[PDB]
Formats: sequence, C-alpha cells, structure tokens
Amino acid sequence: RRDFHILNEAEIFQLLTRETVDSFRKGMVIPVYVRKVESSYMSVSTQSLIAGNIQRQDILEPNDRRDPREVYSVGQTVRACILDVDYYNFKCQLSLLRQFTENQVAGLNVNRNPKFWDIESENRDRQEEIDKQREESRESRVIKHPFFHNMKSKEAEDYLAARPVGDVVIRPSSKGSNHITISWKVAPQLYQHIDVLEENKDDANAI
Amino acid sequence: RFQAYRKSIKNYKLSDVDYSNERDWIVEQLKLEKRDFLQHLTQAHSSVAHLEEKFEASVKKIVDFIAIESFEVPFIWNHRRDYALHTYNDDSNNTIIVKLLNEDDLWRIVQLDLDYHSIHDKKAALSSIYKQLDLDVVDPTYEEFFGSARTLSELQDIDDYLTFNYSSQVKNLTS
Amino acid sequence: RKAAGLIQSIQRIGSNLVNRAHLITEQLTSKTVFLNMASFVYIVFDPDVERN
Amino acid sequence: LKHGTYEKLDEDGLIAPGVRVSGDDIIIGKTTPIPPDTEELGQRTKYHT
Amino acid sequence: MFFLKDLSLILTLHPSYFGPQMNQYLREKLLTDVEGTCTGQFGYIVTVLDGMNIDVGKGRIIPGSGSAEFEVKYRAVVWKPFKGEVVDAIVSNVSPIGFFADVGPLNVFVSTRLIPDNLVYNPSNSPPAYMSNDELITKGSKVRLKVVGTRTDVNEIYAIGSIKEDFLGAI
Amino acid sequence: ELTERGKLQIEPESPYFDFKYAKNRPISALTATPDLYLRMIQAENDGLVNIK
Amino acid sequence: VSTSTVGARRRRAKQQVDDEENATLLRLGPEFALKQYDHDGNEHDLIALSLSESRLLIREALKARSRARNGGVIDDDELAKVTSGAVANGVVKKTLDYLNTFARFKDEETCTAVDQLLHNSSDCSVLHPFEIAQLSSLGCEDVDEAITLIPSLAAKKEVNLQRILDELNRLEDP
Amino acid sequence: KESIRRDCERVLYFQVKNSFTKKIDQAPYQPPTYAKGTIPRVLTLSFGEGNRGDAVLGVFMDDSGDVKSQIKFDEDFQSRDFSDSLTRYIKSNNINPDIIGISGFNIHTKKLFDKVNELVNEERLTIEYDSDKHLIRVIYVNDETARLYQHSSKSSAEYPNRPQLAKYCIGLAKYIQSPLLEYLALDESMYSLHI
Amino acid sequence: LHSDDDTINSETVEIPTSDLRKIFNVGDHVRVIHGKHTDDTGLIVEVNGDKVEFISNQTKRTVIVFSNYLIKSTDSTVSINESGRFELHDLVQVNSDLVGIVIRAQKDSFDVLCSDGKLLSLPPVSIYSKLNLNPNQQIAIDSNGVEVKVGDTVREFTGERRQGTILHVYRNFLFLRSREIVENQGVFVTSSNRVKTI
RNA sequence: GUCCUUUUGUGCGGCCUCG
Repeated sequence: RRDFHILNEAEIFQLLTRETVDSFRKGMVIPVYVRKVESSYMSVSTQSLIAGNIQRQDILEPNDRRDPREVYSVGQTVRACILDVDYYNFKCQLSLLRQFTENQVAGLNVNRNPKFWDIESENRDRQEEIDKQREESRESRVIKHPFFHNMKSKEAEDYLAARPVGDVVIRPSSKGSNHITISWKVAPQLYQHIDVLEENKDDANAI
Repeated sequence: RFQAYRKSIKNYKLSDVDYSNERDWIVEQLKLEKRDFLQHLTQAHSSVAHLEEKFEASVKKIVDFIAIESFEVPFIWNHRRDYALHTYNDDSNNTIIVKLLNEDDLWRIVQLDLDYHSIHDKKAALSSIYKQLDLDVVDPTYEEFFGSARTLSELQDIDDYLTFNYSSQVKNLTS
Repeated sequence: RKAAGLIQSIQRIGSNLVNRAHLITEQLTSKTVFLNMASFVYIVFDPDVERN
Repeated sequence: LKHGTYEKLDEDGLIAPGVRVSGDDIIIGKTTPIPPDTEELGQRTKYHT
Repeated sequence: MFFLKDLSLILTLHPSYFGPQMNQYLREKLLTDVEGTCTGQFGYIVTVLDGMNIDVGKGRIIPGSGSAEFEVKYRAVVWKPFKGEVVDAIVSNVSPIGFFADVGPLNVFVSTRLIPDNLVYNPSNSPPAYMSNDELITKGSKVRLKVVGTRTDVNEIYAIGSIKEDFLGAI
Repeated sequence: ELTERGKLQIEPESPYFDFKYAKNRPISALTATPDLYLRMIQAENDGLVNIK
Repeated sequence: VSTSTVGARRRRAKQQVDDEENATLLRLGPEFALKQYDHDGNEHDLIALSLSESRLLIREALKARSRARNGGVIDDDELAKVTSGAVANGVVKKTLDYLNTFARFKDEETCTAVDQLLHNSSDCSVLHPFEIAQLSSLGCEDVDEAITLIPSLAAKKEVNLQRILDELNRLEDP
Repeated sequence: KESIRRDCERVLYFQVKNSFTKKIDQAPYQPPTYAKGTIPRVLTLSFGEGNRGDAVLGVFMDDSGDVKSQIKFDEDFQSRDFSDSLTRYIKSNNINPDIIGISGFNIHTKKLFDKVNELVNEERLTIEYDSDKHLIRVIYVNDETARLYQHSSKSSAEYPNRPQLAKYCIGLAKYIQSPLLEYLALDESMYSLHI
Repeated sequence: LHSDDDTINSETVEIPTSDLRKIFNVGDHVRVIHGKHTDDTGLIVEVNGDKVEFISNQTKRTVIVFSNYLIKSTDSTVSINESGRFELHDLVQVNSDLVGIVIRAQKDSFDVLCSDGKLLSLPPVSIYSKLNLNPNQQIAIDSNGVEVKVGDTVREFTGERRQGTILHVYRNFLFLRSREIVENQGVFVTSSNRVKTI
C-alpha cells in the first residue's frame, strides 16, 4: 500500500471548518457577525467561526466622513465581500464597500459562448422577469364628503346634466390618490374639470 | 461474487459458436470503448507491427479465463499478468514492456461478459420466432441485418420488421 | 457466506490451519474456490517453531 | 440557582450584619448533593454535583 | 370514478378585507383552497362547477377575534378509487420491485407478487420493461389494472393495484 | 428547452443552472463530462427541462 | 377540509358489514350512498359520471371560468394554466392527460346519445349508476369480460348487456 | 439518449471506483527506524467541541491493538497545569507512543494541536523504544470513520462504561492503526461517506 | 358466524379463545404486534397460511411476518418519539460536506431534504452528526439588507414567489415552513437572497 | 479573549382583618 496520507493546508481547513477551499475563496459574499468596532479596524466572526477583519478604508464609503463607531454597533450582522483568505491561520480579510458586496453577482464561470449558449433567450427571459418585478398593487380611493361621488368624468358630466348651473360634484382624479378633480356645471352641456393637488396628506383616503 | 452476478442469467453455458461470437463481441466492445488508448498505442509504438492483434488475443485469453476457468479479477491480475502485457526487444536491444490491459479493463471484461447474455437470449428468441414463421425462401434483408446485429436495439428493429411484414403468420400462430 | 462457512469449519477442526493444502485435503473448500483463494490467505511461519 | 443575587454572601454562606438587603436577595446559601450526571464525559471544573 | 357531490367549506376572513370586493375575494380564496386538493374522505377534487356564481351567505363575526366566518356551499366534481375496481392506467416508472402507474393525479404501485410470472422484468431492455413472449409493458404503455387496496394519508391517497387476473395487463 | 417549471425554478443556486440555455453541444464530448449529462437527465426527470 | 352535507352519525353499539368500501359488493359507504340530500334537504340520487361526461363537464366549467376571468372575450395546457395553484395545475394537467388519452366519446352529441341509451332503457332502470359509469368508461366488448371486470353485473342477468355493448361500440368513434 | 446515459453511467462508475480506491489505499503509519507495515503505538487526544466546559480525553493504544490507560484531564488546556499533566503522562514508563493524533469538531482543535506540538518540541519528548532519537509526530487525523464508530452499537457493547468522546478517540487511534479495517467496520454506513 | 343461511348469521356464539385463528384478507391495513418489525403497518398482499406477506407503509417494501404477530389497525399513527438521536425538523450533518433537514422520521430510518433539494433515505447510524449551531450563527440577511431571524416570516420575489416562516438557517440557505406546499410537509429550501421580509 | 444564567410544595390546625 501507499504511505499514510498526511493532510495539507486545504485538507486541514476542510476538516476543521467543513468549508472547502472552493466554496470559500476570494470575491465571495457572506454574512458576518460583527464583534468589535474601532476607529480604524473592525473585527467580525463568520458562520463557521473564522475570524474576519475589515480596515478603515473598507468600512466606510469614500463620500462618508462619519466615525465608524456611529455607523455600526456590536452584535449587528452585515454582508461583506472576501478580499483574502489565510488557509493556515483561519483568518480572512473583508470589505463592506458597495462596489464589492453587491455588484459581484455572477460568481460562477458559466461558459456563455454565443455558439454554445442561447444568449437571446436568456436576455428575453431576464427582461420578462424584470417586467414582472415591476408589477404593483393598487386600489380605489374612498372619500367622505356630501358633494363627493365615485364617478368618472363622463359620469360626473351626466350627473350634473340633471342639475342646474352652479351645482358641484367631486370625483377622484386620474393623476393619483394625491389629486382630486372637482367638476362644476359652467353651462348646459358645458362642464369644467379642475385638478386639485393635496399636500400634507394623513392617508391616501384622507383629505 | 460470480454466483451473485450470474444468479439472474437463465443459462450461462454457451455453445462453441455462441462462445466464439461472445469473444468477438467483447473484443469489438473493448475496441470501441478503448479507442483513445489504442490510438496512443499505435502512435507511440509505431515500430512494433500488429500490436492490436496482440490486444485482441489478450482480450480473448482474458475472456477465456473468466468464462471457462472462472478466475476472478485479482487472481488474473496477480498470477496471469503475462497474458495482459506484451514485451519486445528494440534495435538497441532495449527490453520494453507494454501494458495492454489494467485491472479496470478486467472488470469491464467481466461486465461485458455479463451483458452479452441478454443479447444472446434476445437473438435466440428472435431466431426461434423466425423458425416458427417458416418462410419458404430465406429473407435476404433479415439474414443481412441479423448476421451483423450486435445490439438489442437492432434486434428489436428486426423483431418489428418481422411482426409487421409477416403479421398474418403471427396472427395465425396467436391487435 | 463462504467466509462464515470457512470460519466455522476451521473452528470445528481446531481453529488452526497448519497448511494451505488443508483447505483441500480436509474438504474445507472446493477446487476452483481454493485455486482462487490460495495465494491471498497466508499462514505466518516462525522458523523457531519449525526446525524441520 | 435562583434569580436573586449571591454577591452579598460571605465564604461561609451567610450574610453579615450591617448589609442592605432587598427582596429576593439571598441571605442564606445552602446546597444539597446530587448524584452526578454523565458529565464525567469531560467537564474539567463545570460539572454539576 | 368521477362523481358529483355537494360540498361545503368554512372560510375565515380577516377584518382588513372587509371591502366591496369581499365576495369575489372569498370566491378566489375558495378556488385556491379547493381546486387540486386531495382529501381521503372524498378523494380528489378536480374542478368546481359554476365557480363564479357560488353563494357565500352572511358571515358571522367570531366573538373575541373580530374575524368573520363564512359557510360556502358548492358543487364539485370528485374522483375516488374503490377497492376491487378495474380501471385503466399508464405506466410512469419501472423498477425491480414492481412498476408505478398514474391514474390521473393518483399514483398506483403494483408489486411483483401481484404480477404474473411470465412478465419477467428486463432491465437490459431500452427502456427497461416487464416483458413476456407476447406482451411488453414499459414506460408510457397502456395497462389495465384492478385496485386492490387504498392507503389514506393526511392530504394524499396511495393505491395498490394488481394485474394477475384475467382481462388485465397490456392493452 | 425549458418547461414552465424549469422557466421558474431554475435559479442560480440550482445545480441545473449550468445547462439552462445550452446548445450545440456534441454527443461525442458528453462522455468526457458524465456528471453534466446525468444532471441534464435528472433535471428532465423532474419535469423542468427537455433534452432534444 | 371540506365537509359533506351528511352529518350526525353518533356512537352506537351495533356493527355492520356494509361499512367497508367495496366496488364489487356495491357498498360505497354513507357519503356515496344511493340516496343523497341537496342544500335544500330534498331527495337526491347519487350522480356517477363516465369519462366522457366528466371530460365534457370539466371542459365546459374550465372554459366558462376562463371566459369569465377574461372579461367575456381550446388548448388543454392554457386551460390548465388558467387555474391557480401549482399543485392544482399539476393535478388538472394529469386529469386532462388521463381523460384525453382514454376519451371514448369526444363529442357532445355522442355522449348525450350514450347517456340517453344508458338511462332511458328499461333494463338499465334497475342498473346502479356506478355500473352505468363503469360500462360507459371501461369500454368493454364482451358480456363475460364485463362480468369479470364488474362482478355486480353478474347478479343482474335481466339486462340485454351484449346489444348495449355493441351499440356503445358503434357509437364509439373508431 | 439511453446509450449516452449508459456510457456516462459507466464512466462515472469508474471515476467513483477510482476515488474510493484512492480513499482506502493507505498503509499504517510507519514509525522511524522500523520496517513499513509495522503497527505503531498511538496516543490520541480530543476535547470535543472546544467549548469552555469541555475537557481533554486521551486514549493510548499499543501495537497489539489493546486500549491502555484512558485518562481525563481536569484543567484548562491553555494553562501550565495541562502541559505538566501531559508531560508527566507521555514520559510515564508504562506508555511509549510512536505518534500523537489530534482531531476535533471545529477550529478550536488548532489551539490544541499547536499546544501539544509546542510542548513536544520544547520538552523534546522523543520516542521511547523501551542511539539516534526522534521526536514524536503530531498530526491531524481524518475522522470520517470515528464519528460513525462512536455511535455504533458495536462500540457501545465493546466499551459499556466509556463516554462518546472516548469512543471517538478509540476510533481515531484504530483509524491510525489500520484505515482499511476501520472502513470495513462501517458495514452499510460506508456508502454514505463523501467518496 | 357468517354463512350462506340468513338464520345462522343472526346468532351470536361465545367461543373460547384457545380455538380461534385470525383471518387476514388481502388488502387490509394491519399493524405488527411484536417482533423485529414491530409497529410496522401496511397492506396485506399474500396470505400463505401461517405466514403473511404485506407491503409496508414506512419502509414501503414487502415484509414477511407470521400471522400471530398482526392486528388489523386501519391507521398507523406511529409516534417516533424516544427513538434514534434526531427530533423532527433537525438540521443534521449527513457527511463531511453534506447537510439536510429531517422531513419524516421512522423507527430505523430517516428522510432528509438536502440544501439543494434532493431527498435521501438513510439509517440513523449513517448520519455523520447533528449540527447544534449557536443562535448568533443562526441569523441571515435578506436581499434588502434587513436581518431575518428564525421564526420571521418572509416571502420571495424571484421564481415562484412562495412564502414561508424560517425554520433553520445554513450559510446562505433558508429552510422555510409553509402551509400550502404539502409535497414535503411545508419544508422548501431557498437562498436568503431570494426572499424579502414582511 | 472574555462575559453566563432560571423558579416552588401539599394537608390540617390556630389566631386575626373588613362586612
């Protein structure tokens, strides 16, 4: 038989942490539990107890000038991006900057060769997925007022037709819940719709 | 382990012609599977002529050991290694040993030995069906694509051909 | 299954196998099975015990 | 243990006269022995008896 | 076998939905909670007839919690197998222990001990099959089997078939 | 090609994302990477994809 | 989840043999008994449905719901996708495939003629609706085959089974 | 499709077979100045999870496969008392290890490994054959089979009066003494390993 | 007694238990009284006189047990408490680089749902260990950047847009429990990046 | 590197408090 196998740095790391050197390397993004906050450095602990470290140039954004203590607190957990791994000492360096934590999404080397990958179908499906993430919820508005009626523009005109000149009806506006259109009978078969902008609204249905 | 492998085989003892066909089938299967190794052997050992014939003879000898003498793979690998390699002396009188087969190839030969018996049963059933058909004159297409048939897919195709073109005789024997 | 039968046979004869040939002479194993297994099982030889 | 404090006890388990005491504070410390659990699997100084 | 049954459901509504669209929201909630479900007592509910014109009645306010409770009565198509019934099936998977068939949403398992011996399982066949001299049953092949036993789960039904009797097997 | 189940559930996390939009992959090269084709087959068995 | 219109059934001491489900003995249990009650409490008969009738009903209900949900403006896949619930979508897809691959009567008029023949017949006036559904569904060809598949029909020998089966085969589109 | 499936299954089968062959093809650790294949005398150490409460348990196995002198250390492993106890234990006349194996459940095992290695190097604890002298080797042990061994009913029947961590140490020592037999002892559980 | 005569079927006879043998019909739910296969339920398949064969419910395989060890129990209702080493919904380490959650528990086997979705059936001994992760480790972060703890309900936005309550956390994967997914008793695995907190 | 915590008896008897 071959000689007794002696574990190397990668095998020792995999043994003690159960994270391979493939699933824990440069560029990956992981959630880390903050443990110390200082003026120039930050010390965090990952899920597998690997002690991390972040420096002053990697905590705060370039446009920020506030002190690091005011920004983060002990016990909080944040997302960070790996910048270096020391597989022998079980220590790693991280960065909390936006450029590293969020932009790096395509972490897999998928062979997107045009002759070997359906680029256009992927683009169409992704565009449709964004067009489905744009979906929103909406509902009607209810207002309590004696001269308010939940009617359309033409419906308000027809309602004011049976009434003499000078009577006033109020209907919801098409520009949004923050707008109200007031229609009053100027003349027989002649009506004016006036849009009113609401400010300091307590609620969408409120006045 | 051989009993466990051969427990599902209805009949393992083949006749002489069927055994020779089995040896040829296993040689062809290994030639198909080990194409890159044979290409490397031919390119890197161009000075030696007819190495593939030695490969065929070695594979046939291994099949002979496994089927007739019922030797398992470790015994063949340890005590019958001279049949699994070829030696020659070069122009500079250099003793050169070429390893034609390895232990994994012996296991693959065992697997092909096990696999071929399903093909043999299917071929026997198809030939029996053809005998019950009892054609006045032998069909040239049937014999032409039955002699060269080497996978159960082609046997299934011949079965479909026979049950279609001679459906009346099948109905008479019996949609 | 053959291993357990072999172990039981050896324990019947005396839990000691003197020689490889006793796998055939004592009817412990058949011809082909012994032919396969003969060189892969061994009996430790002590020269101080066997002066002959 | 209880939810009260134990820092007002002395070495002998008794509080000393002249000390302020609030509700639930421990004034007499007493323990009874208990056959130890399978903690002899290894607990150097932290196995309950 | 399919049947028509008069079923009822109890629907609880949170007070945040007490709007003009209460009836239609209750209808869609009923449809999502009834269509496709499997109850052991009834079998499988496939569709609800007249799904947009179901009467919901007046909901009762639960004392101490505010939420309204609605009693919705409806007629739906229900399918349930019975012990000792012969139905058609389509084989979905082949295994040495037996073959798995599908009867609509229900999956029926037939063991080899309920299969005739001449239909020997051939794993070398492409695709693997239980074949005989004149019969060959594989994935996607029409089979007629008789349901012998039915196993009821919380929200699932497991059926066991057999093909050892006459007028069964390949069709 | 992707079914609706495949159109939805094939996320970057999934092992089947490697071959979600594969094309022009010759049969001769499949035996070099058996895991890829086995994963394709297993995805097909789930009803997510179709190998054409 | 859903509760039947039949209730009560409190504790007693006697035990009966007509309690286990059995298609052969025509013992369908209390919830599938021959006598049922509607929401108004009136008398009602058990409604069996053959695959043709079931397919027609599910297609009609599904297309009505699809038309209603689309503001009153044929493919099985789109019609199945109309319904809500992924498990519900899978169940309705499986039922649609099963019905399609075993549809004996894909026409409304053929199904109507089959139902009229199996209902208005004097011999079928005693036949249980489950027997009618089984005969119209399984598509049997022989009296002996029907008796073997349906043991209940063995005790009803006053039925012109053979000519009814031949009429069903005639109505069946080849 | 079926043909490619069968071919790829064959290739994957042979790859898995080769991987398992690489896994189980290991000789026992060869002590220096001794012929290859000689069974060494092993001492194994592990505190378990590495928590505050957890104590270090040791097991010594001689070259004949007999467990001797299981001990329990009742002090913090980062203190001088643990170092003194380990120095007295190793230098005892009745115990003569050829190798020291260490394994654990998390990264705290690195501190134990470094402590034992530093103690061995500083005190110059050499192999006692009771000439050239060699220090005892300290290594990390792959505990693929020990974690299944400690829960096996066979181990529990073998050592009824011992805790789970003692069985873990015995499994590590047995793995050092004969990897093949330790893989064989798993029986049906060896198909669940990471091959 | 049951017989072809109606007048005999309306009579009750008191019979000693020493002269009675149970009758087991094919296709009946029966629960094992005693033996190696104790508390196993299933449907009878073959009745070879004294020996009865039945397809199990838990192992889902044919088991041959003597008829003296069977009781006709129409429902299993097997409790798995006081067995194995694993409570229901435990996050169990399968091997060196595999983990999962126990979905269903049995007397001598377990059903484990992997982080990637594959289901496994293993004996209790073959499981490597049980992960007793600390509460601080059992915290994840959603796509918005809001912390999500165990017991927080979240709902996806990508994919099928499912919703569930957090049951366990492993790395970036969230094990969620849901009411409407009856396929795996509500347990489905998604990454924390796919969900938004409610 | 270190920080880390949870719950209570029973059954009788007597003396009192406000009506």
